[PDB]
Amino acid sequence: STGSATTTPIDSLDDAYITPVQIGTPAQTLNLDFDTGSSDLWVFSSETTASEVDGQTIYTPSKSTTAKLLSGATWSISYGDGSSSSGDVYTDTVSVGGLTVTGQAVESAKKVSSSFTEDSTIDGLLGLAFSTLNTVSPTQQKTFFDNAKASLDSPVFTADLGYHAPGTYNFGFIDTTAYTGSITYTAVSTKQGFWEWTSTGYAVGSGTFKSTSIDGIADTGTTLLYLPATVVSAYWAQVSGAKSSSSVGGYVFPCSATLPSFTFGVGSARIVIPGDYIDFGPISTGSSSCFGGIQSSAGIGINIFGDVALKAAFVVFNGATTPTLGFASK
Repeated sequence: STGSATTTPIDSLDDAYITPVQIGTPAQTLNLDFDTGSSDLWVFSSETTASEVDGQTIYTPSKSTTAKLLSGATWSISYGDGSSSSGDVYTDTVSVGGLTVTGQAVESAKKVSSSFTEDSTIDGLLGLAFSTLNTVSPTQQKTFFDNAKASLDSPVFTADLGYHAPGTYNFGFIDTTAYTGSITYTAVSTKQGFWEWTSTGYAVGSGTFKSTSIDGIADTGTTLLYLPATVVSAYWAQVSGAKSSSSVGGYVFPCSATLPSFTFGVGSARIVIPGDYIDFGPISTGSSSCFGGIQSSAGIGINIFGDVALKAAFVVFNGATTPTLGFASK
């Protein structure tokens, strides 16, 4: 089998992407944030504290003839941005772009933190990291991809995120019309539960390529590109007036700037992030100070190849017995 679904930016900055997901019978369609950096499929629901729901579409398990309470199971997750959610668990039928999994754990939120409430466009998350990170207790549950894998034509999914435009998540096949040149594959460590890999270096604008190993995670659920402070300083030093602002919480730059591109290495191959992808707009409405899309990972504890990086590529998440990651230009 295969599936193919369009993923759409939630706003004009590409802060996140939502993908429609069918849950239950009859289908209840929710727009979920596909997150290769976590491993829980959780949704706003009829069980969510009413004051914490503000415009989201909710899953109502009592209206699904295929929903079953997973007795005794609870979940609770905290994300890198300090947000969190928790609740109980149902199993139900879940379909993405025509690909159907029966008995998928659907984690129903009883509580969500303010950042989730405040974002009306995201109805929950669909985790696509390794199932070892799944938070369901006392019986850990599998991701949608893990459950679908054996049925797929090939044990892969691909992320093709757009810049200020829709893109595509495919399951079970590689669309050879969706990228240019060849796909370069690179080794993955699953030891931390992430799609963790090592970039071979970087360049800033038209500058020379610096060969250096940068361990990090491919994370569709993180907006920005988080890299070591040395790398980030080298980038922003090429933008007149750019500075790190402790008050704002990262590098800012004059909105009048033209940003240089940023290149990262995948083996001997190179992915170029155009300068415009690195502009996240005014820090506050009407400001002439703009927020940068490349930020320091210092104090995160890990480098994160988030959407800024991934949307410059066609990315293969190869879930074969030994997982790997592939990157192509597009």
